[PDB]
Amino acid sequence: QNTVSHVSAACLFSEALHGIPFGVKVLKALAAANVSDASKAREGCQDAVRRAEDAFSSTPKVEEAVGRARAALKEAESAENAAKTALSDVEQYAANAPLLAAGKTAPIDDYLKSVAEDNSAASTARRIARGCSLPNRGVNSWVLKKAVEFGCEFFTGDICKILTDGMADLRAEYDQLEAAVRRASEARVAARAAESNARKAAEEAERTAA
Repeated sequence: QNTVSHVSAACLFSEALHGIPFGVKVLKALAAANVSDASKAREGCQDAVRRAEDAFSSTPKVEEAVGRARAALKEAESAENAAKTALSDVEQYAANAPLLAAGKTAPIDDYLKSVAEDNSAASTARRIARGCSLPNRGVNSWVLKKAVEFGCEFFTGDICKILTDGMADLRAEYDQLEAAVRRASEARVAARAAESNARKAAEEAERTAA
């Protein structure tokens, strides 16, 4: 089982697994940035509430605007906390997935060396095997799915079974990681949407008081 297609499949899988440590670092940073931005949005809501309160001091006619600002702050506070909870999830899954991936590289890389060093193997098969040392920093759940799919397309069913059964945990953890990252991003968008309403309330209050 050392045709060009077998080796191509194995190489994609190896570079995917070696890429995992790099990918998780990027995701953790995305989620952390999302929290930072969510907190900044909540701070902006706090400012908007202060502004509206001050306008209200001069003008009872902006009472509703203070209310809208306060409600928006409450929403931003909830979104901020949602972002922070999502970051904590990311951190857990980002610690878990690399442990699982690192433990799957040795058998794949042994296979690749076995072709690289096999004088009975076709030229291009050996070339691909020997050059297979570039981690795929773009790895994600989609790449891991394709990796399993290619293995199953080209290797025998017994190997497909071992590959499928054996990758399920990692793929589940990486899925959880991606979902947590999405939750962090959505929370940040929600926080900023609250701040937009808060700011519009403050702006209205100030116009009315003027």
